[PDB]
Amino acid sequence: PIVQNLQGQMVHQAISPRTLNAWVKVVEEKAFSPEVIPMFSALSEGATPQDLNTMLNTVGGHQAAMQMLKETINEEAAEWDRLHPVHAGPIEPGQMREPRGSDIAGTTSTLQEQIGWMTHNPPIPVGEIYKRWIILGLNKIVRMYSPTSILDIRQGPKEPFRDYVDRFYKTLRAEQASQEVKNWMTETLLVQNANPDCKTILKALGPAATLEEMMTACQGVGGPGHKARVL
Amino acid sequence: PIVQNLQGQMVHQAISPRTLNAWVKVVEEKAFSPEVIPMFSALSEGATPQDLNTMLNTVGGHQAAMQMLKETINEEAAEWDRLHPVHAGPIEPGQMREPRGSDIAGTTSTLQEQIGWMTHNPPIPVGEIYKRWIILGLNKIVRMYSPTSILDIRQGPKEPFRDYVDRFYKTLRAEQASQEVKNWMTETLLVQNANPDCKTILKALGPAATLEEMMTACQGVGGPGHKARVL
Amino acid sequence: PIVQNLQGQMVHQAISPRTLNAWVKVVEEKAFSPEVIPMFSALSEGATPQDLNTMLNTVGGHQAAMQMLKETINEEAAEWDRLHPVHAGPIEPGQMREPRGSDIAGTTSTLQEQIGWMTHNPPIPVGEIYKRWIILGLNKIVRMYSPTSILDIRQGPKEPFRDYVDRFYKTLRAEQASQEVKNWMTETLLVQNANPDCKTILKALGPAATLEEMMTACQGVGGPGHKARVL
Amino acid sequence: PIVQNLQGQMVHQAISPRTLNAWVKVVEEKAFSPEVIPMFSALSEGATPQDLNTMLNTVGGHQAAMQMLKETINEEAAEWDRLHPVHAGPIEPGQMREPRGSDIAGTTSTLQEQIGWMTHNPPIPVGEIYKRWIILGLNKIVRMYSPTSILDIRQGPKEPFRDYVDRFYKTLRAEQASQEVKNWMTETLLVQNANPDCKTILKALGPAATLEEMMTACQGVGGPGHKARVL
Amino acid sequence: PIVQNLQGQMVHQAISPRTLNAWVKVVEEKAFSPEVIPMFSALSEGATPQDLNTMLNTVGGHQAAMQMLKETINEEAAEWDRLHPVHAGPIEPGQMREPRGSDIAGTTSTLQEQIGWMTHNPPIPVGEIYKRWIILGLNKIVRMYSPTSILDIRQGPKEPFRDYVDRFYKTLRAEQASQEVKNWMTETLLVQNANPDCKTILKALGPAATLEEMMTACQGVGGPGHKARVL
Repeated sequence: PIVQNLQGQMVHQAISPRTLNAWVKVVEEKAFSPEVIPMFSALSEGATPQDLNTMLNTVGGHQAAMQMLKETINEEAAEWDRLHPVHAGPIEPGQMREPRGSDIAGTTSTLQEQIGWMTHNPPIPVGEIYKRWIILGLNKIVRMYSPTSILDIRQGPKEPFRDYVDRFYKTLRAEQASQEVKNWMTETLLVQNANPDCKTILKALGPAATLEEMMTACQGVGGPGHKARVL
Repeated sequence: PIVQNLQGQMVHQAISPRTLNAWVKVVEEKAFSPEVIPMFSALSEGATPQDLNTMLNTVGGHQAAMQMLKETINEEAAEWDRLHPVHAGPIEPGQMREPRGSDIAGTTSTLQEQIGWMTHNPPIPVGEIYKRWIILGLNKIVRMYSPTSILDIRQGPKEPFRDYVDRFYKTLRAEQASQEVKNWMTETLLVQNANPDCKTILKALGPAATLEEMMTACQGVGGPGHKARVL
Repeated sequence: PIVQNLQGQMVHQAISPRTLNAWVKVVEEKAFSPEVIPMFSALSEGATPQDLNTMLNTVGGHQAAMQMLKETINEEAAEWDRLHPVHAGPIEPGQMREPRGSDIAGTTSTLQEQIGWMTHNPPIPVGEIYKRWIILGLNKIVRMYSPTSILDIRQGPKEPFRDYVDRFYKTLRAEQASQEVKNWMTETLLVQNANPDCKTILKALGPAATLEEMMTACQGVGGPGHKARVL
Repeated sequence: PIVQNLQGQMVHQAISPRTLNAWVKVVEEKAFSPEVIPMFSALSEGATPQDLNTMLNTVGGHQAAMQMLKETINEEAAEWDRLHPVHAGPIEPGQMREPRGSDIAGTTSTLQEQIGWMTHNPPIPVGEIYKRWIILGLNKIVRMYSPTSILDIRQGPKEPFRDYVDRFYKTLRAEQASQEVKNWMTETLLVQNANPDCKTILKALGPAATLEEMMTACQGVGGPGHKARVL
Repeated sequence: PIVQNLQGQMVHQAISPRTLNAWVKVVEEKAFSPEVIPMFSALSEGATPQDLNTMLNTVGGHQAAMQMLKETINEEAAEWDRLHPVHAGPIEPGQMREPRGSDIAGTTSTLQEQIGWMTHNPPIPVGEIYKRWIILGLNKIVRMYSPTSILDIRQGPKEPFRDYVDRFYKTLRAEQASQEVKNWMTETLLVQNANPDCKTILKALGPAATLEEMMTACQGVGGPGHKARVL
C-alpha cells in the first residue's frame, strides 16, 4: 500500500503480516457475508493491485467461489475497455501512460508502475477501481451464500412486526433490486406474508405506507404480557 | 480517518478492526439507546463520511432502525441543499467548495476533497457535519422504540428510594430537560411517594435541599442491612 | 392572425376555414359549459380584434346569449376607457395612437391600426385584451344558464372527500366569485365539507398546505383509534 | 411551438386544434395508462412552455389528479433551483436572464424570452426540462393504484398456457418487477396447471431461458392448452 | 422523423398521431404474417430512435409478443457491444461519438444526438440499424403465431390443386428457412404433398406444359371445377 508516516512524501510498503493474518481469520470464521465486505474495504486502504492479488492469493478456502470472482473481474474490465476508449495520442510531458482493464487488475502493469500512478497528481486510482470490482465479485458470492431467499420471507408466529421488518431488511443487505421493486417488496410482499391482525392495521394506511408509519403500527392491547419497569 | 500530525499538516490513516469491534461491542450489550450516542461520538473523532458509513455497514443487526437512520439522512441532506444555494461559476485557486447533501451523506465523498476541506482554514470537519445527522437519527430511534411516557416511574412497596431515583434519571436521558426541572420532579413526585421510613428521613432534610444532600438521603434505610462489600 | 417573417415584413392572413370549421365542432357541442373557453383562447393565438369578430360572425347559434355576451363586451370596453386618464394623448410622429375600448372591440378601428398596434415596439396587445372581454362574456352565459357555482356544492354522506375535490375544481373553471370570497370558501366551506381525518389536518395545516397531505387522509378508520398496550 | 428545425432560422407558430384534439382524446381514454407519456411526448414536439401550459388549460376531466400534477410542477421547479446555479444580483457576471425553474415553468418568462432561448444554436432545452416534470406528473397519475397485482395472475386450465402469461405482461405495464420475481412466477403462479412432464422442461430451461424459448416449449407433452389450442 | 436523407437535405418533422395509430392497427391486424415489415419499412422511412421508441411504447396491448420483441432488440444491443474491436494507439477522431448498443436504441442517446448521426456526411445509420433489429423481433412473431408447419401443408381430399398451391406458397412466405431450403421446398416438397391424381397429371404435363396451365389443372375435386368446392 501507500502510507504516510513521519515522511515528506508518501511511503510505498507491503501489506502487513498482521493484516493478512486478520484477513484469513474473518474468511475462516465468516466465509463471505455482507459484514465481511466493509472489513475488506478497511484492510484494502490505498491498495495497489499487487496488494489485492496478495489478499486473493492468501485465501485457500472457497476455491470454486473465487474462480467466479475472477470471471466477474474479467467481465467488469471487459466492460471497462468497451465503455471508456483506449485509443490515444502520444504521452505529453508531465503525464504517465493511461490504464486500461488489464492494467487495473495489474496483469500487464508492474509494481513500481502501479504505485507511480497513485502517487501521481491528481492520482490515477488504479486500486480503488479494482477494489470496487472485487466488492462486486464478493457481492455475487454473498448473494449465493445467504441462508434464505428474499422472496420466501414471512413473519414468525409471535415475531414482533419491527423485528420482522428488521430481519427482512437484513436479508435485503446484499440484494440488488431497484428502488420501486424494493418498495413493492416492503409494502406488498412483507405485509402480505404478515400476521393477519398487523396486516389489517397496515391495510388502513392506503397506498404509500412509510417506514415511520410501519414502526408505529401494531401497538395494541391484548397478546403478550409487559416487561417489568424496574430492570 | 484524517489524523493530526507531529511532523506536518494533517494526514490520512486507515480505519482499524479494533475500532470496528469496539463499536459493535456496545451494540451487543445495549444497542440503540441514550448510552450509545456518546460512544459512537467518542469513536467518530477524525472520521470521514466513508469511515462513518463503514461503521454503520459493519453492523450485522439493528437494520430497520438503520433504515430509519438512512431515512433520517435523506431528510437532512435535502434540507441542507434546500437551505444552502449553489454557487454559479468556478471556485478560486486553493479555495474549496461548499459541502453538498450527497457529500455529507457520503455518496459523493472522495478522499482529496475530504483532505481539501481539512487543509482549509478554519478547517471544515465534514465528519462532524455527518455525525450530527447520525446522532440526530439515534434520538429518533430511541423515541420509536420507547415503551410509553418518560414520566412513568414505578416503585415497589419496600424500596429505599435509591434505585427509584436512578431509574427516573435513566428514564429522563431521552430528554434534554433542565437539571432544575428534574429537581422539581424530585420534590413534586419522588419525595412525595417515598415509603414511610425513607419519607421520615426526607421530610426533615429541609424543603430547599441541594443535590448532594439527596445522595446521602435514605442511605441505610430499612432492608437486611448491608450485603455490599468493600473493594 | 399574424405570421412571423424572418426575411422581411410581417404577414397578416384572414381567419382560415379549418380554424373556423374546428371552431364549429367546439362551439355547438360544448355551448353553455366552460369547455369552449380554453380552446377558444387557443384558436385565438396571435389574433386581431377583426379575426375575433369574424369568429363571432361565424356563430349563428344562441342569439340572445350572444347579445348578452355583446353587452359584457361593450361594458368591458367602456370600463377600459375609464381605467385610462388621457384619451387621444400626444405621442411622437409615426407610431400608433393609444386605443379606446371601441377600438379594441374593432368597430372604430381599422385592421391596419389593429396589426399596427400589435407589431409596435413595445407591443399594444389589443387582440389579447379583446379576447379577455370575450371569455368573460362566455363565462357569464355559462353562468346564466347554469347557476351552479362553487358555493352550492355539498357531497353525499357515503362519499369520502375525493369526489368533492373533483367537484370543486370542475366548478371553479367559469367561477365569478371575488378574491376575498374565494379565500373565505377555502378557509370556511372547504374545511366544513371536508371529511373528518382531512378536516383535522385542514384545521391544523391550512389550505396553503399541499393537496397531497389532504389526499392521503380519509383512507383510515373512523374514530380516534383503538388503545395502545396497558403499561 | 417552435418550428423550422433543420431549415435555417427557427420561428414561432400557433398550436394546432387537431394536435389539441388528439391530446384531449388521449386524456379521455388513456389518462391512467403509461400510453399517455409517449403520446404527450410526441404531441408536444417543438412546443413552448406556454403551448405546454395551454395543453393543461384545455383539458377538463380528472382535476384532483391533475392538480396533484400541478403540485408536482410546483415542487419540481423548486427542487431544480437547489441543484443549480441561479442568476442573482445586478452585478456584471450575474445579472443576465438565465433559465431558473420559474422561467422553465414559464411563470416569470415571457413567450419571447422562451423563443430566444430555444432558437439559439445549439438550443437551451427549456421546453424539454419543463416537459420532464409534466411527464413525472403523468407518471405519478399512471402510478396510482390499479386492482390486479402480478400475484392476482395465475394459470387456469381452460385457456392456452400463453394467454395467462400475456396477462402477466399486461399487469407489468405500470407495475415494477425484478427478473428474480419474474423467474419466481414460472416456479409459482404461472405454472399451476402445468403438466408433470412439461414442468421439468420449463424448469430445465430455468432462469437463463428466453420468453421465446418458454412459449415454444411443450409441443410433445400435455394436453391442448400446452399446444395453444382452445378448450 | 428526419426526411430527405438520400440527397442530404435533412429536414425534421415530428410524428403524426395518425402514423402511431396506423402503427397499433398494423400491430393489431398485420403482424402474424410478414406484411408488417414492408408497411413498417415505409412507415419508418426517416425514423429516429426517438420516433421508433415512441411507437414501441404506445402499443399498449399485445404484451407477450412485445416482450419477446423487446428481449430480441435488448439481445442485439448486447451483441453490438460485444462485436466491436477495442481500438488502441493513435486514432484521428473526426465528428460524432461512437454509437454503442444502447445509443442505437435511443436509451443513452438524446434526439439532439440523433440529429447529429443524421446530420453527419454520410449520415451514420443509427435509426436504420435499430429498425432492422425490430425486424428481427417481428420475424420470430411470424414463426410463433404461425397456425401450421410447411411440412404438414397437404392437399385436401376436397381441396383444389390451385388452392393447395396458393396455401402451400403463402405458408412458405412465412417459414423462416434459408433461400435454397425454400428453393428445395418449391421444387420437391410441393409436388410431394399433392393428391395422386394431380401428381399423375403433373407427370403427364412435364416440361412441355407452361406454368399458367398448372393453375387450371387437376380439377373435379371438392366437386365440379374448383369454385363450387365443399366446405
